[PDB]
Amino acid sequence: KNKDAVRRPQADPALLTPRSPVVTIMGHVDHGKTTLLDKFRKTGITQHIGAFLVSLPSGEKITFLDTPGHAAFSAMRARGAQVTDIVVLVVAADDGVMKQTVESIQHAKDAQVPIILAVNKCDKAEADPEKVKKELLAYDVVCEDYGGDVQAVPVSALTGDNLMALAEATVALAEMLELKADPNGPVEGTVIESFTDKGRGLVTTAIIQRGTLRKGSVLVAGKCWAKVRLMFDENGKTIDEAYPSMPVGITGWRDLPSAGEEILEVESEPRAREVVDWRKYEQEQEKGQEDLKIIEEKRKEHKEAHQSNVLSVIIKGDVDGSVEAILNIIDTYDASHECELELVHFGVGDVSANDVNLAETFDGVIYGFNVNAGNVIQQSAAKKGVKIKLHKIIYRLVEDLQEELSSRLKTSWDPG
Amino acid sequence: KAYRGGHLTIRLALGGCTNRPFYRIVAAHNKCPRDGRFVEQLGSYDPLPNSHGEKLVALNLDRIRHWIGCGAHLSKPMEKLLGLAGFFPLHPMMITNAERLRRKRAREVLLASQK
Amino acid sequence: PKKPNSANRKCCRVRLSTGREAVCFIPGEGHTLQEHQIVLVEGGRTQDLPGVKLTVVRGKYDCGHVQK
RNA sequence: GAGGAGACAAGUCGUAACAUGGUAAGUGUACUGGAAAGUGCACUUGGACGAACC
RNA sequence: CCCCACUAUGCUUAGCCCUAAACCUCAACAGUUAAUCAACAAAACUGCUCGCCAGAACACUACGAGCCACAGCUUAAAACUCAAA
RNA sequence: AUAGGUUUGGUCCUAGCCUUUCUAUUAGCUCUUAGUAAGAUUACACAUGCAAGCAUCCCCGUUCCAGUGAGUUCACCCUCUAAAUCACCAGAUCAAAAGGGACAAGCAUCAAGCACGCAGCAAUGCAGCUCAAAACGCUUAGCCUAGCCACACCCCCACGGGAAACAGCAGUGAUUAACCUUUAGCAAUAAACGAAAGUUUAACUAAGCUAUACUAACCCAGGGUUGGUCAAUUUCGUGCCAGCCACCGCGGUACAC
Ligand SMILES: Nc1nc2c(ncn2[C@@H]2O[C@H](COP(=O)(O)OP(=O)(O)OP(=O)(O)O)[C@@H](O)[C@H]2O)c(=O)[nH]1
Ligand SMILES: [Mg+2]
Ligand SMILES: [Mg+2]
Ligand SMILES: [Mg+2]
Ligand SMILES: [Mg+2]
Ligand SMILES: [Mg+2]
Ligand SMILES: [Mg+2]
Ligand SMILES: [Mg+2]
Ligand SMILES: [Mg+2]
Ligand SMILES: [Mg+2]
Ligand SMILES: [Mg+2]
Ligand SMILES: [Mg+2]
Ligand SMILES: [Mg+2]
Ligand SMILES: [Mg+2]
Ligand SMILES: [Mg+2]
Ligand SMILES: [Mg+2]
Ligand SMILES: [Mg+2]
Ligand SMILES: [Mg+2]
Ligand SMILES: [Mg+2]
Repeated sequence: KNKDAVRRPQADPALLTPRSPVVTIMGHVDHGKTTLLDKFRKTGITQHIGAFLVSLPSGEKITFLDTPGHAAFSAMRARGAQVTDIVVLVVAADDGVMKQTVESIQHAKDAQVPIILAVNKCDKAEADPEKVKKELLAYDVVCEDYGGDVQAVPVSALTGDNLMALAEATVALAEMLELKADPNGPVEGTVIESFTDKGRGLVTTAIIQRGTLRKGSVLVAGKCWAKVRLMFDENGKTIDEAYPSMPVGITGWRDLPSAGEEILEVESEPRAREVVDWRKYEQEQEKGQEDLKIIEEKRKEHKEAHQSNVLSVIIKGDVDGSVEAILNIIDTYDASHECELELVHFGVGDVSANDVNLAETFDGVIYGFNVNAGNVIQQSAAKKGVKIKLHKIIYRLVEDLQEELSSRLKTSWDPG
Repeated sequence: KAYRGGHLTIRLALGGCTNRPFYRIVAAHNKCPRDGRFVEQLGSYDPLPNSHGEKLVALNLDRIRHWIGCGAHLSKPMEKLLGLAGFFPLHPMMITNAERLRRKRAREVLLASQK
Repeated sequence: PKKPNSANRKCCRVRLSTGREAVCFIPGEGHTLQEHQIVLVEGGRTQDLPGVKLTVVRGKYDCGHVQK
């Protein structure tokens, strides 16, 4: 019997009510997206997709999703594009249209989200917004300058010039889009990030899309369920409600949902547990079919018959998105012939005795991305010969991983 | 557990199950837990009306007197139970609560008559 | 298995939570227990195997049930 | 590191034990030997001496 | 294994060593032959006492301890293993 | 135990092992309702919120309740006698410190401990005391459950130091096979306070979650097993392979997969 909880059918026109817009600031590394966000909020590498509910001088409220620009966080950029409904791409005319700029453009095309170009660093010399628009013409972003629909705004995030025009354009495009959602009924949303706080347990920063979330609701997402225990803002102050298009951190998660997973409100805890059991059973059936094919191959082989340079790595991250990014970087390994890379265990949270034990068992190395390892863990690692490597930057960690691969050998694997 | 200070008190220890209260009149050290160690069980009290519309109270009057002599205090509910039993004078708060109830019902009746 | 029984019993060397390394017999027709996978192991010696004194509990952690 | 035990388990050299096991077996001890084991001294029957005379 | 030669040794003295199938494999003391008694062996028991035993093997073992003992003796386990011995 | 299966070519004896029974934890598969009972694996680390006030100022309480089981013969009996209650005293109740007795488990491959005694007013003198009827020593354990003992982050203690304390309730990270709400009210009982109306209380009460259990219902049943011990198999497929078993065992063209 199918017990899955599915998204409610599209909202009725009468039930629809105006809601705020969701804007993602995409772009390639160090094009001032962070500076623009800081200026808009009135407050050097981005590594987390951050949701902020900003209030404009007009009194409107807009949810900004600041995404990393580094090539590694393609998953983060894709998730931001999918969840958002407007993409305020930021491009530095001095640098010009780049690979990640085109990647963001393609993600916007997939998501079917209106794109607004913001020329950053327009104050600096050699800034050529006209050339930027020309180049975008090839990538199909036809700016209104060259007989198009895309609005291009010259700005200088550092000097805060024309940001008022950018905000006005964003508000106008939002009004044109006419975004609305049902504020009542079971809640629906998407997980923007998930992590483990030593105080608050498993937390998920999500963005509501329908209904209103409140303490005591039962949510289900992926193979996870929760009884909403604490809803908090970016600054942690508790909020009694989370209307559609509101970024909220939700505690009370029994299991840590995967980033980007859909969150749906169900009637009760037993119903949520039934849904989770059904989803786990579905995953089990899929994996069982795969294993059945493999086992049938092996058994045919057996019936007919009857007739080293290896690096084991544990990955520990501060957030599930970070862990996934490191996992993708690892999977981009291609030089298995000269040295093999094996991923013993990946997880979110500070280096734990279990991680140390796995490292000892497999002669592995623990790579902690934005995580700590208490003195007890350090002493145990020294005692057992494990090596812990705590890195705060993705490319620094990747460099260290490459160095270890070469030590095992330089490594032919180029992360790209 | 060596308790500093304290003094014997004749009080009601709540036994029974949920939604089903029942009391054991026990002369116990005041600092001891409510339902814990007690010097002597001086009686019992079933606050729920039985098949005959009665709240059975049993008071081991002899030992109650002996403990009052030996210097045990009385919790307010126990004092009110004894006052109802006539072993003690009616408690001043029982009398005052009776008068408050009389006045409350009088107000209710007056308003019902007016409306 | 020891004589007279003849077979190729599937077993796996696992480092238990207690830090000990033991051999667990994998029941069922077919498995997919690869290296680094986490399993649950209970008692009950496999009679025909000397020294294999444990069994992987099917359906728990990374050991899926037996495919029909 | 190496030893010891056990198990698994087909081989190599012998046939030490179980029949008087082809030198009866064994206990203690000593020397000797691929290897079981051999021999020396005392001890045991958990061997026999065939049970009238011949 | 059979034959020959010869040594330690068997002997005496003074010390050590303290082991045997050191077994009559049947503990000491007192008592009974009555209602028998797995098998075999050297019939069955009663009372009292001390010592000893508690599946096999690991094990006349390792460790610890004691000893004139230095390849030793006494005491003596455990882990893994088996459904038997 | 009312016992059963198992040594063997077979019998008898001894003997271990396992089965049958009842609980509890965990796991697999599955699950409708209501009432009640019980509910971290860890003396490892803790975000957050609350958990002690009362009261005409002083006093009194926060030393209680609540918690955990690290440690562990401080619990029980007697002698004496503190503190506290009996509005003051009275002796009565309650019960400390002290003194006497009793008081867990295994290891003797822990057999010697090394001052462990006595007398004297004192000076000092005697050289004694415990122990194979288990001294001394190591390891383990909370216990004798109306409840009791012990601990309160560690240094036994806690001036001092290490350091910044949930073994209070809710909750969290780590850890484990083990995983309850970041509820409501002091209406009831208990406690503190007050002369009192009364105030406070994560004690407690009433709820929340969990087949862990008991009860009751259900007009929607799953789990396990079917060679013997042990209730119960039809046809196929495989063919000493796949596989199964608590013990004996089965699988070489199967009532055991
Ligand atoms: N001159 C100038 N510099 C600017 C302007 N806006 C931003 N910047 C700077 O340009 C850089 C932009 O990089 P960020 O936005 O901080 O980071 P990022 O884009 O995520 O890049 P990574 O995090 O490295 O992937 C920073 O040094 C900004 O301070 C601007 O208008 N003018
Ligand atoms: Mg940036
Ligand atoms: Mg022979
Ligand atoms: Mg011979
Ligand atoms: Mg001989
Ligand atoms: Mg010779
Ligand atoms: Mg003799
Ligand atoms: Mg000997
Ligand atoms: Mg020896
Ligand atoms: Mg020795
Ligand atoms: Mg269950
Ligand atoms: Mg303990
Ligand atoms: Mg020893
Ligand atoms: Mg603590
Ligand atoms: Mg202390
Ligand atoms: Mg707590
Ligand atoms: Mg947790
Ligand atoms: Mg449990
Ligand atoms: Mg057949």
